[PDB]
Formats: sequence, structure tokens, C-alpha cells
Amino acid sequence: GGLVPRGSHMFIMIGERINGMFKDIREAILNKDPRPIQEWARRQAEKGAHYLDVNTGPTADDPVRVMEWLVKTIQEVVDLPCCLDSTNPDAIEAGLKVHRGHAMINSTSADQWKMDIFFPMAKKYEAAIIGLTMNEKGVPKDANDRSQLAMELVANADAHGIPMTELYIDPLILPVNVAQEHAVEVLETIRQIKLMANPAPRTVLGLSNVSQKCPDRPLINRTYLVMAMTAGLDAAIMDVDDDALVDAAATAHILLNKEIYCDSYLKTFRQK
Amino acid sequence: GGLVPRGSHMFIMIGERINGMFKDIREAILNKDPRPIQEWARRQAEKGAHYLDVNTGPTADDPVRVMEWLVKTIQEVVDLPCCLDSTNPDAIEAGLKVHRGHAMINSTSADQWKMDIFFPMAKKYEAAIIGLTMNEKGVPKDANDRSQLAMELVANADAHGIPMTELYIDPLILPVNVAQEHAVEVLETIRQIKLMANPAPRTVLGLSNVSQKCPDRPLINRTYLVMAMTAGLDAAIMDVDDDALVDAAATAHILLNKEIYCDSYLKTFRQK
Ligand SMILES: Nc1nc2c(c(=O)[nH]1)N[C@@H](CNc1ccc(C(=O)N[C@@H](CCC(=O)O)C(=O)O)cc1)CN2
Ligand SMILES: Nc1nc2c(c(=O)[nH]1)N[C@@H](CNc1ccc(C(=O)N[C@@H](CCC(=O)O)C(=O)O)cc1)CN2
Repeated sequence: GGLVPRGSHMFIMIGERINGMFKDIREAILNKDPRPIQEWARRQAEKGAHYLDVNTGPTADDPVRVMEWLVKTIQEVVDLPCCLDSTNPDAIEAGLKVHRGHAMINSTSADQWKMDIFFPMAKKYEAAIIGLTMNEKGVPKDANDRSQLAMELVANADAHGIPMTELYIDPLILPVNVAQEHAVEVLETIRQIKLMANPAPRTVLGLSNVSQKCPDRPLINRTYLVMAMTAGLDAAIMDVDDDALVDAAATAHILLNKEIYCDSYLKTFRQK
Repeated sequence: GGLVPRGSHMFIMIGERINGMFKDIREAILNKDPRPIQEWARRQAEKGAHYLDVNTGPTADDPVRVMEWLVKTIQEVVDLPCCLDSTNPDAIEAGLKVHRGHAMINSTSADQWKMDIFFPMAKKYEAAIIGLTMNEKGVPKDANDRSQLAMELVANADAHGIPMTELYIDPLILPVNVAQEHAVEVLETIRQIKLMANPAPRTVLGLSNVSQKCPDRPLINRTYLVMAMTAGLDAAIMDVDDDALVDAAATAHILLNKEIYCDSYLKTFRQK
């Protein structure tokens, strides 16, 4: 370490776009139209996503059915794993049941009853699992307070036999315009997490959160991603359709010496 | 700390452009034409530089006279301090003698006879001083080996009564295409330096080195600057004419919480 990364694993890009918070996805789900879902699956895959996040959004429909449908629909057209994005454990498990390959669970909080439910499920289905550094008492402001919750996630994951390489800790980034002070604490938390065990737990962020409902988001997203990667970030749920963002990531990845430099590294990175 | 900065000092931009390695500067110096020097002084000032680097470049002329002339010529049209960029101590001192305000000396190596000459000169003229993490044995590859030389710089500066706030340690960045492995070690060195004393020594880089004689430099420069700033960088000799670079810096500066967020932060940053 500290800033010299222990490993050289490719940065993991999790395409954010198949998420019922978006109208087109919400309506495709309403009309059970698989076309918009498959279009976004293909697009994200073509941009180099390693996982596709899958989030039902708000719905009065049975989320179990919706999640199932999304997963099957996506995996019908691309050979990519899903990052199953829900607080509903039955929605998650339904997705895991029809999922081809190793999925990612998104996510468990540091709440004990959440951990007790989600960890055995990741173990059972051999899925990676995201653990958010938060509980019912809320999201901690301080890096140190986030880190405690991180420690608690590590302990529980390990207690379920889940390897650290399968555990992705999310310190929860918040919009810089209304929660500016969090952004730097998150960086420091990422650094701390990378110290917690050997091998270390991985780290992940909902990157776009940092600019949500801010003006001129693309600059802010790509700046923060570079900062986070520097701090040790292993993965991000992010807009893989943003070419400038992915260029930024590929450049940081080279500058961290995790992939051998060549003149065509911007392309190389997207294939990896 | 660690990544949460102790302070909130504005990032220090040192305009790189008045440097005899550039033909127009070299020729302005040859013809003793003050116009190109003053033009670049004004331009850089308008882009928000806090210092202007001043480097004679290669010349068969008396560097003492050249440096004097450059400093007077620059300060004739802008109210900015100079970052006097030479290995010739008499060139440096000549510049310090005619310099208006507090200059920066660029630089001393960790060579003992260099330190013994340059440190008393900074003290005497009340100039900030850059110390490069290198000596006659060469530039160390490892962060740890760079850090030792950093430690030696701190010790000597302190032994001359120079405050840490006046000492800028340069771990020497090298082009990523031929010395890729250095870039991450430099980051780790910056982090380490920020730990060496209280208050900590400052840090600085010749940023453009990272892409020198590489294709598509602007992306690489701005990515690395963001990484370096994240690691703790306080200043950089850089191309302040590169708007994308300065946007990148301003965004990182906000994300580090060193300046209160507002929607117009890209402008705000350039005035500060
Ligand atoms: N583990 C984890 N999972 C997450 C998040 C996280 O943090 N951590 N955060 C979220 C990450 N995904 C997104 C997806 C889109 C946006 C986004 O920004 N949406 C547009 C929608 C615009 C439109 O509707 O057209 C907006 O402006 O609000 C933000 C985060 C959801 N999942
Ligand atoms: N303390 C310190 N001082 C420094 C450096 C450093 O590290 N540390 N490194 C240098 C930083 N300044 C520059 C200025 C320009 C360029 C640059 O890249 N020049 C163009 C010139 C093109 C042209 O001639 O038109 C090029 O392509 O080579 C690189 C570093 C000099 N001073």
C-alpha cells in the first residue's frame, strides 16, 4: 500500500441504467415490453459493463415477478451477470433463482436482521454481495463511523463463510450539492476498508449519487470516480454510456499501474 | 486525515508556460523581445495562476542576466510572484534580488551541497522553496525511497529555520508511457509527505511531465492531477491555459471539501 494497490484486478463497471427510476424502464415493466430492457442491456454491454444493475423502481406490481422478468429478459440477449438491486429479499432470491452465472446482491445494510438474511443467500447462490455502511440509525457522517459499520459487515460476511473477494462494501456517496462533506469521508472510508483484512474486502459506490440533481453532472461524476479509484475503489454502479467517464476510469487504471500502458489503452480497457 | 485534508488552502496553480524549452520563449529571450513573455504572463494570470514558473531554457547567454530580465519583464505587467526555475543558484539569486514579493525557488535536490546553498537563500529572501526527491544517485523508484529523500529535505529545511508551509516537496513525476510504474509511487509519496510533520510540508509536481511525449496528453494530465490532489497535492506547475484541467482541479477541490460548494464553483475557483 497504501495508495499502491495490492492487486491489479480490472476495475468493475456495473451499468446503472436498467432501473425503474427511469421512465422508459418503468413503462417497459408496466407494459411488459422486453424491448427497452434488452436495448439497454445490449447498449451497456457494448460499452463494456461487467455487471448490469437491475432495479425494479417503484411499482404496485409483485416485485418478485418483476425482478424475475427483468433478469430473464436481460440475460436473454447478453451474456452478463446481474447486480440485483432491491431491498426486498424475495425479489432478490427470485432473481438469483433464474440467474445465469454468478450474480451480485445489492444489497444488505449493516442491520443485523438484514445481514442474517442476505449473507446466507449470497453464500447459497454463490453471488457477490454489496454491504452498505449504514443501519436504521442512519448513514454515518464520519469516515470512522462508516468504517465501524464496514468492520461489522466484514465480520458477518466472514462469519457466513463469504470470501472477502465476494464482499463489496459501499460507504454510500451522497450528492455534493447537498451533502458535500460526505464525499471526502467516503474516500477515506474506501482507503480504510482496503486495510481491514487480507485479502481485503472490495469496495463499490453508486457513483451517480455524487451529482444527483446537481448541474453539470458529467464533470462531477468523472472527477469523483478518479478520486475514488485513487482511494482504492474496486467497482462502481455507473453510467457506462458516458464515454468521458469511462475514459477517465481507464486513464486512472493505467496511472495506478494496474494495466500495462499502451497507446490504445482507452480501447483495451473497455474489452477487459 | 488520512485522505480528509487537515487544511483548506486553495490549490496553488503555477503556470508552466514561460519556459525556454518552448520556442517562442527561447526566441523572445534571444531577441530580447519582452512581448511574448508579457503576453504569456498576462494570459496565465487571466487563467488564474498563483505563480508563474520562470525557466530560461537552454541558452549560451548569461543565465543570471536572462533570469533577471524574465522576472522584471513578467512582473512589469502582472502582479504575480515567480517560481524561479533553474539549477543555477546565481541565476536563482539574481532573480530573487529583482523579484517583487515572495518568490518560489525551483529547486533544490536532496544533494547536501545543493541543500546547503539553496535553503539559506530561501530563508534570506523569504521565498518558498521546492525540494525534489532525488540526488546524484538518481531518482528513487519506490515511494519509500522517495520518502527517505523527502525526510532529508524536511530535516535540512527545518535546520535552516524554514517553516513547513514554505517547503514544497516534489517526488518527481515521469511520463506514463516510459515510466508508468512511477506514477502510483508518486501518489503514495505525496500521501506519506503529508504525514511527516505538523504542520506538514507542502507538495508540488511538474504535472505535465506525466504525459510528456505521450499521445492525448490532456486526458492524462487532468486524470493524474485529480489523483494527485486526492493523495494530498498542494500545488502544481501546470498548464493553466488548459480549461479542462483547471475544471478538473476545481471539481476535485470541491469534492475534497476545501471550498464550500456552489453552482458557480468553476468560476469561483479561478478567482481564488
Ligand atoms: N449499492 C448501491 N446501489 C445503488 C446506489 C448506491 O449508492 N449504492 N445508488 C443508485 C445507483 N444508481 C443510479 C442510477 C441513476 C441515477 C440518476 O442520477 N438518475 C437520473 C434519472 C433521470 C431520468 O429519470 O431521466 C436523475 O437525474 O435522477 C443515480 C443513481 C441505485 N443503486
Ligand atoms: N519542481 C519541478 N519543476 C519542473 C518540473 C518538475 O517536474 N518539477 N518539470 C518541468 C515542468 N514544466 C513543463 C513545461 C512544459 C512541458 C511540456 O510538455 N512541453 C512541451 C513543449 C512543446 C513545444 O515545444 O511546443 C512538450 O511537448 O515537450 C512539460 C513540463 C520543468 N519544471
